Amino acid sequence: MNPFASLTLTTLTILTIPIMMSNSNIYKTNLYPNYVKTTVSYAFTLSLVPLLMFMHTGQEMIISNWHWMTLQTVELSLSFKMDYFSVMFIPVALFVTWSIMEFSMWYMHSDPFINRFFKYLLLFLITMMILVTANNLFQLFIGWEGVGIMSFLLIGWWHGRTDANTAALQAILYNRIGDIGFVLSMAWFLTHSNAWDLQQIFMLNNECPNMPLIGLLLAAAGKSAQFGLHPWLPSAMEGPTPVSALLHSSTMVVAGVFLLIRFYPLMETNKLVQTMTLCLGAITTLFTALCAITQNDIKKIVAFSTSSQLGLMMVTIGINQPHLAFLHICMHAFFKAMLFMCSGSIIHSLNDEQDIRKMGGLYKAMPFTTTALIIGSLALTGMPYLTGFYSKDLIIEAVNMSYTNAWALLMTLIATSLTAAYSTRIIFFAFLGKPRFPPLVLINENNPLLINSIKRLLIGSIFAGFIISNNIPPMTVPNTTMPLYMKMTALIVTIMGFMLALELNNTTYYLKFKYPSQTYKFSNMLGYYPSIMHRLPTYHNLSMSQKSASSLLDLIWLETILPKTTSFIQMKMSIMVSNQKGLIKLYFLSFLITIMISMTLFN
Amino acid sequence: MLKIIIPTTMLLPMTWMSKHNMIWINATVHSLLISLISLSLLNQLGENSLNFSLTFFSDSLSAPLLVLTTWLLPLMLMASQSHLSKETTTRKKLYITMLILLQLFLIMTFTATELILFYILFEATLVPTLIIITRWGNQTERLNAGLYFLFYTLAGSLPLLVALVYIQNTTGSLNFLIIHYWSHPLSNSWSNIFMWLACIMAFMVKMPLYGLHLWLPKAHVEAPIAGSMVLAAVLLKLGGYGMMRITTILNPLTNYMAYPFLMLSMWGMIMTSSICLRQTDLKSLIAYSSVSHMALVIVAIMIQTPWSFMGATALMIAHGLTSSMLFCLANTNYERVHSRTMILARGLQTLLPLMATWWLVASLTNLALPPSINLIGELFIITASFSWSNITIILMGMNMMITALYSLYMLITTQRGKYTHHINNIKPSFTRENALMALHILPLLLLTLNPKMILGPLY
Amino acid sequence: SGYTPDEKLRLQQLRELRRRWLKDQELSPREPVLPPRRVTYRHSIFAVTHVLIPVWIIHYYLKYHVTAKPYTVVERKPRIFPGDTILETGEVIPLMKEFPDQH
Amino acid sequence: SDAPPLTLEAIKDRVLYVLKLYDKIDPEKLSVNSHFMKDLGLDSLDQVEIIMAMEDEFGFEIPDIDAEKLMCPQEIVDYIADKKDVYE
Amino acid sequence: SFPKYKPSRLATLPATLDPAEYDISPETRKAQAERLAIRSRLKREYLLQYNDPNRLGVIEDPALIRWTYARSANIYPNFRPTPKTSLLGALFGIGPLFFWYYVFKTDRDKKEKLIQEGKLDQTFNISY
Amino acid sequence: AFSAPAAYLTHQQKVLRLYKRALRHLESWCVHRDKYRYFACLMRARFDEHKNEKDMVKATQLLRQAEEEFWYGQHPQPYIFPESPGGTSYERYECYKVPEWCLDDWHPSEKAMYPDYFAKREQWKRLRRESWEREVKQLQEETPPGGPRTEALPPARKEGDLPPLWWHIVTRPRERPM
Ligand SMILES: CCCCCCCCCCCCCCCCCC(=O)OC[C@H](COP(=O)([O-])OCC(O)COP(=O)([O-])OC[C@@H](COC(=O)CCCCCCCCCCCCCCCCC)OC(=O)CCCCCCCCCCCCCCCCC)OC(=O)CCCCCCCCCCCCCCCCC
Ligand SMILES: CCCCCCCCCCCCCCCCC[C@@H](O)O[C@H](CO[C@H](O)CCCCCCCCCCCCCCC)COP(=O)(O)OCC[N+](C)(C)C
Ligand SMILES: CCCCCCCC/C=C\CCCCCCCC(=O)O[C@H](COC(=O)CCCCCCC/C=C/CCCCCCCC)COP(=O)(O)OCCN
Ligand SMILES: CCCCCCCCCCCC(=O)SCCNC(=O)CCNC(=O)[C@H](O)C(C)(C)COP(=O)(O)O
Repeated sequence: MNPFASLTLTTLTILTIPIMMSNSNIYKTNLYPNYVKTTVSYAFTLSLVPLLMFMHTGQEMIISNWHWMTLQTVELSLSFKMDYFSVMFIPVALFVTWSIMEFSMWYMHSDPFINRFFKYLLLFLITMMILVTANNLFQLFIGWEGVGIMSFLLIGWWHGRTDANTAALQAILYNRIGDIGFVLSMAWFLTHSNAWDLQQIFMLNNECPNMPLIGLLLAAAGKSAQFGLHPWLPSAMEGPTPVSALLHSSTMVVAGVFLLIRFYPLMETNKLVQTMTLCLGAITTLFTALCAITQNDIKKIVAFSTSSQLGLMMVTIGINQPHLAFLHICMHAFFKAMLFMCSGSIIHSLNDEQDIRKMGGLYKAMPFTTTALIIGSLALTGMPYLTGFYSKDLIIEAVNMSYTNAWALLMTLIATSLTAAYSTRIIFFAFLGKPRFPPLVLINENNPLLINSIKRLLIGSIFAGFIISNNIPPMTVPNTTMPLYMKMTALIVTIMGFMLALELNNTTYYLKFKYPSQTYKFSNMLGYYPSIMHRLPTYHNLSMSQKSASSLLDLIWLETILPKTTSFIQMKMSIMVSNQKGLIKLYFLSFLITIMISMTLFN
Repeated sequence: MLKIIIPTTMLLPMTWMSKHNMIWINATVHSLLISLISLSLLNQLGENSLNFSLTFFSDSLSAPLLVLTTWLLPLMLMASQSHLSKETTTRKKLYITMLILLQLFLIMTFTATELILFYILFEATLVPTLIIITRWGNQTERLNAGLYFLFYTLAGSLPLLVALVYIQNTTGSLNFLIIHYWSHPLSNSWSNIFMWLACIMAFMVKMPLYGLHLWLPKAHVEAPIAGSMVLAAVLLKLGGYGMMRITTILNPLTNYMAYPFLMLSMWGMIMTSSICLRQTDLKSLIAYSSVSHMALVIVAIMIQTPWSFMGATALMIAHGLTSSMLFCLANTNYERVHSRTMILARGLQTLLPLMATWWLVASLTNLALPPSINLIGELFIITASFSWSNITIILMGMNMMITALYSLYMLITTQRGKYTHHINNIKPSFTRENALMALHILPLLLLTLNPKMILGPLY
Repeated sequence: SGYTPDEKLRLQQLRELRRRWLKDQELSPREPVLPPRRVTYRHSIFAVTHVLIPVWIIHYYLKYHVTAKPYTVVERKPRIFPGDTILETGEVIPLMKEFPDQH
Repeated sequence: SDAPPLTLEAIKDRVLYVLKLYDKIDPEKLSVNSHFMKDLGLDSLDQVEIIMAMEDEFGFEIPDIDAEKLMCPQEIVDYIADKKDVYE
Repeated sequence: SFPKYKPSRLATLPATLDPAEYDISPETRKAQAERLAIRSRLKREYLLQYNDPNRLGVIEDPALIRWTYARSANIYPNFRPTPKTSLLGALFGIGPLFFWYYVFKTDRDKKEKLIQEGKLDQTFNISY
Repeated sequence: AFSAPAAYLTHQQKVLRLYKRALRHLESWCVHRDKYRYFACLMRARFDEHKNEKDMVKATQLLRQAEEEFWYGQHPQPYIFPESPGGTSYERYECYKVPEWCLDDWHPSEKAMYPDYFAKREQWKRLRRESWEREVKQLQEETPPGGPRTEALPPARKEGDLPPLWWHIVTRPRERPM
């Protein structure tokens, strides 16, 4: 009876078995990575069944199995939510993780600590499953912090490198800035609604006030790398390529957008929070695309692409289309994970080279990665009838036909054009020109793990969009009618971006040199935000931490007031009392004076 | 309660009659047995209390503190086994005698049905700690530190005694049960204001409160490892226990008398968390982190709400365990480096991987990672303060961020990076140190399964 | 410009010593002396010890302990459409009101 | 990676290969022990250009303080071998 | 005629742009020679203490101990009450306290007034 | 790196460093090979028009203005080799470098494995043990009065001698130890 709950819990629990076995003998052999990969594939195959049951019937469930503690009138229990979002996002994440692990078995073969890398990946996967399936705010916070800790531990994978540690600390700092708003939201919800459970929160909040939603938006901006707190995501590429492909591309970074999606009953009741979300998403996507258009590191460009897609999804949330944002999450997972996988294959085949200035003719030298990246870039740019079209096209149609900010609409259009433009830049600078790498050619794709892992994501990015779009029940009203020019606006702007980017890139062939302009310097240096914001605030804080707090107050004035003043006064009194020459003349003169004073004073 | 006090007393003749090469084994085994016996007190009841006799009683606030105090001694013995190796048998027996006397005084203090007996034992705890700090301390500043650790405390508590006897001249009794049942409000008067100050400043100074915390970095830096353990883990919680016990008679004056202390604590948490960012010493960093956590607990106690009390109790227990483990790790590093400086020893995960894992777990626990009891207390106090005022969260949020920063900073400077080339006396970690780390860290993760055991009487 | 003779001599000696040390860093064929002592099928056993047993345990735990308490597992009620039949009652649900169908 | 363990012979062959493609040096006159401004009559700018050409050839860049005193192909080979820890 | 680079505290001036690394005088060369000489003396001492096979400990650095003592245990003996120090201490140790006290007192006064008058909508505010 | 630094850099060294930096940033600007070759030859020519400048007060004004020009167009995102101090894999394998003296702390059970390597290890240790005693005297006699001026060490001058302070240079762990 009730196979749905049993299977939904079983996939999560069997994701945990290798963690327990990590203390056994298998962890000390070379079969551990294959063991973890097989476990993940089996979990995905098992979790495919609840998705089918939901698709056939619409089955929904919440499981409150273990009661943690009762604080007077508030009961905290281990509650799991198995709604549409959870049972739909488990298989996608599991499939992506399986592909990334199969890729890692080949990419990280030379790492002495590869079993630890695989167990770290599995721990991150478990934390993300906890975050996604959480039904109360406490479990959601547990997952929220677990994914952050796993990202911190995986970014600084190479402890010798200082830059990796700096990037990990930066990510922790920005995630804690988001955690401030998350804790604000939890505190307000428990103070007012008297429950961290989502059901009671939805029942007791007919019109949600500004404060809890502002806190949720702050947390979502913190973890999704919105414009205010963006640089940590581009900085997080110091870690190994699989970490960026799994964590900081498709799974962990969409957690803030998923948090905003989970609270869609409360988001539709507030109109100012929607405007703030729309503006934040628009500025994020535009700024990240403008930064990406002029970068030279492939990983940095793909990271900025991920940030732009996250900003677009935040725009979608701001225009009151949560299900469409979730759909875009699902498609972006596939194609962006495959894009990072192709980039990692290029880097590995090219002797640990990431800069595109030393990447030349790879269209023929290594064709499978070339065609995979071409398919992924076409899916990214919303080419019709691909995995990205069925989400991004609807995003554009919804944002064009909505009573929203016009500036945000313009920013979204320019962001899509710039997305097409830097996809063109990647293809042109990595696969079209003459070779520019060192003469010792070591290009090789002939490994079954790499080929199979890439081909699964190819099949995904080709057909999964159609399958998902045609196999889910409708959850929003369609834009049935459309102006002919407005219908093609996304396609027109994307084609215009292709044309302009290609025309501007083809000018580098010319035998003409010119110094960069102000706009190029602004865009190449990431808008100067990483410089100023990492030098002006921190220094000042650090300076104060030693000037006022440490030296001036703690070590000087707090020491002077109570203890040192007392010591000085007592020393002076002791000196005055004990400074007697030993003359009885003075002693008995004082005796006469006190005898005289007592009779007058006390009589 | 005598079934636990008597074995603690009998620990002394057993230590003094033991062989010159078997004192540590006997002390550790019998201390662990006493801790196992004291685990029975954890079975509290929702009713009044476990009133054993006229002199001793146990509550669900006293029970976790008693269990922690009993559990601390074996850890202190294992920590002190190393640096007392070249010590004469008589002096080692004296050290163990001081530790046993301190445990006995703390155990008698945590039950303390009568308030004057509570104060007498509260101050009796001051003598063995002072002797330990001033006698078995490596540096020359220890004496000065000891002086501070004495006088501050006494300066806080000498008025309290007068206040205490004054109460017994008016109320007629100092039994906590009669005090609770016959509580009467304090009118808004200058005399009542000064009685409130006399009652509160005694426990504020030992917690410590920001501005009265100058003795704590000195005492923790200059004391031996066992002294640092007992000061950070248990001796700091005496102020919180005393405040939660004595605030039953200060209402409703506290409703307006807690403003200076709330402001001082809410700003001193930020000040000490920022001080931790720029510190050249590990022990000072740990001490200032302890100051920040105790300031948060002070805020919780001053709010005076059920969630505040629950969070305060949980945070005291979790902070005691975490600070003890951090001090143990710092001492393990110091015993090899002999310098006590963060930047001299670097890149230790290449040489000591399991110690690096212990450092990571301790830093995560200090960083208040869910679902640890650290974050349980943190969130309880934060929500209670939010109910008290919606603006406090801002300060609290800042503190949280800063906390994580310095924690990971302590993890990154000492463990990550390149090792120091000219240090070639880094021997592999002994089984004793690893066992100490495990015995510190496993109780935390086991208590997070059953939080109600440390949530206090208001659960 | 260039190396001085002392620099050349020191460099040559240091590189000779370095090459000798690096060659000494190699391993003999028997160098890792391991002391021995003892005290479809793969997928078949994997599917039993890693999938079937967790399914059994969770099914037991949910069916006989979790559902023993009220409101632990709550299912959203199934969607109801005109013309359906309820298994519990057996009564047929009335259809629509034959709206005018044209294109 | 699957990178082969380059040897001293390979390093010397690649150094000579890079030097012979430099048409300012006579291919039939250049030797492994040939000096730059003395045996070949080059200039300092040509020396730094050779240094950079080898830098691109081997995928690693030599510091200026060490580059400005690498004057023979043999000592360039030996410097690269010492940097890459080549056995034979 | 290119735009000129303006050095700042957090973005200093490059060595190649130093207007003092050109107007070279024999005194400057002598100073550089003495700096190299003392640096070489220290390096030779450290290398002699470092390659000794009979050493089985940490090489004590007087500079590190001196830095730690200066940062920690020398601040007070060189402290002198001055108008700058007094004003900075008073500000940084008093102003934030009264600022936060005023903010929280105003907020709580508004909250208590709203409790007394009665329109705050305290529904479901059970746990406090 | 391996060579000791001097008290100062001459005009020749500064000119060479500027030329190398300009070429590197030019190839960063000029991505393609033919364009880079053309512009590098052109910049070498424009750098060569003032080779034979005689007076030093005029040759120092040319390089001073060349350092003001390079800064203006220095490509704020230059190309860096992966193992360079700015590269993506600069200190990637720095945590795998374990010192040799750590092998002195191995358990005898672990030292039962690899016996020949350890035998060679005591051989090397003995060699160092006599060599250091020789090198102390050699370096003490060869040093000038008042202390060294440059941190360049002399080589070995006798037959059985080894260069002073050689243990920590030849016993580098590896480039990629693991
Ligand atoms: C309704 C009708 C619909 C139809 C509408 C009309 C159709 C389209 C019309 C066309 C419109 C513009 C098209 C031109 C595209 C630009 C291409 C170009 O010329 O770049 C080269 C040129 C510099 O080239 P370079 O430095 O010599 O090259 C370096 C090397 O070659 C090294 O180069 P590299 O190899 O490293 O890489 C080259 C890279 C690097 O190049 C760069 O330097 C990047 C800079 C270019 C990005 C700008 C594009 C979009 C700008 C959005 C700005 C939003 C507002 C920003 C707010 C600023 C606040 C001050 O360039 C690229 O890869 C391609 C650039 C982007 C082209 C692709 C997308 C653009 C087409 C679509 C745009 C709009 C149509 C959307 C349709 C919506 C429907 C209406 O860029 C510029 O000169 C900038 C031009 C535009 C900048 C706008 C911002 C100006 C703000 C200044 C201050 C103003 C006052 C504010 C006061 C505020 C007080 C509070
Ligand atoms: C240094 C590290 C921290 C240590 C502890 C610091 C905290 C100590 C502060 C103790 C609480 C505040 C002290 C006095 C509180 C009384 C209430 C007062 O603040 O409110 C006003 C009182 O105004 C003035 O405060 C009156 C007293 C003024 C003289 C006192 C000196 C103030 C500054 C002294 C600073 C010295 C600090 C160090 C001491 C060693 C309202 O006036 P009013 O409503 O009509 O009368 C209230 C009292 N009634 C109701 C009983 C009649
Ligand atoms: C680390 C340093 C901390 C030092 C201690 C700080 C707190 C000091 C508080 C005052 C101490 C003594 C208080 C008296 C104890 C309570 C007894 C009481 O309340 O009875 C009052 C007595 O009240 C008093 O006598 C109080 C007078 C205070 C004398 C000592 C002054 C000490 C310094 C005062 C200023 C310090 C206050 C702030 C200190 C901040 C912390 C340093 C009523 O007397 P009756 O005559 O019976 O009733 C009147 C109607 N018939
Ligand atoms: C993209 C960034 C562009 C940056 C552009 C920077 C400016 C480029 C133009 C530079 C202008 C000049 O030439 S500035 C001219 C500086 N002054 C001199 O060159 C005079 C004396 N020259 C020497 O002594 C040299 O060493 C020499 C003899 C050449 C070789 O010596 P060798 O025989 O020992 O190799």
